[PDB]
Amino acid sequence: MENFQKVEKIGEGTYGVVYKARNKLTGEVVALKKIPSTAIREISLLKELNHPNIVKLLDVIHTKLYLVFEFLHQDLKKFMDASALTGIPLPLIKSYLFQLLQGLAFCHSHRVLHRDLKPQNLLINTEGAIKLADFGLARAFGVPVRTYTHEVVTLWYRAPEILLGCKYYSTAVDIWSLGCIFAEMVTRRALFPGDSEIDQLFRIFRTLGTPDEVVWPGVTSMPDYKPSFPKWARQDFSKVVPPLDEDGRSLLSQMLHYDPNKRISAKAALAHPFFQDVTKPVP
Ligand SMILES: Cc1nnc2nc3ccc([N+](=O)[O-])cc3c(-c3ccccc3Cl)nc1-2
Repeated sequence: MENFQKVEKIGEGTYGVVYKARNKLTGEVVALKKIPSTAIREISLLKELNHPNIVKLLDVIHTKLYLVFEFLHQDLKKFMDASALTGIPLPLIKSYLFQLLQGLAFCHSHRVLHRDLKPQNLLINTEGAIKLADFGLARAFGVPVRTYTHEVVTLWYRAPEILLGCKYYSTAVDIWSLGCIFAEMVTRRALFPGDSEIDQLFRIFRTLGTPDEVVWPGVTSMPDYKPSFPKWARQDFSKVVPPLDEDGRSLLSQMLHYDPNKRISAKAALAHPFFQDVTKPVP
């Protein structure tokens, strides 16, 4: 840590504070996150899983646990807010989704889940790239109810199988989260802004329909499923994400499939016709 000069605090992660910092030797500017050997082993393995749309883990220092990350200047949440009045142009939305799916496809091919995808851990630069931060840390530390600052961890992007009590969920949970984020960029409003687990579930239910054995085999048997769940009817995506075109609505509906086994994969999504005219605009 004596190798680093903290430049400024740039935020608070789930697990610890994040600083902008400079390497005193190399002058390299990095992001420094300050936070059990099983966790150390898991994180170490993540150091080799490099991809251009994954925020690079440069180093792990343990003496307290410090993670040294590639630095980017802005997060997507701030950009979405800054864009709220005009909306992010479709071509940039399309480019960001395309890149995020490439990041998911890579990590998932290695059987690593993110588990807590949200706008606040997607980072962007002036060159039009977008990258996922905190990938893999959920398996290392778990996903708390509150952050280290007691802030409520958002439920808005949490897949329904997690909410319904499944212990062994899949890479599909990340596709769900990304679909929620996709819808949010398009409409400029959170798709399912739940303020508790049950409110989160019911918001999902009110839009996509209360799931049954027809749409989701095995659902009524899950740990936290209750037969007393109100039965809401499914709404049209035309009503959910106007004015997204039918290619976009088709892809989104597949990313939000209830059955995790049927939910579209990152690799399959990259081949969806929605990305036929994908380009790489700069923000
Ligand atoms: C890793 C990593 N590398 N560069 C980073 N740059 C940032 C620039 C702006 C903002 N911000 O909030 O304005 C946050 C970050 C974060 C970050 C901080 C707290 C919680 C989560 C995240 Cl992702 N992390 C970065």
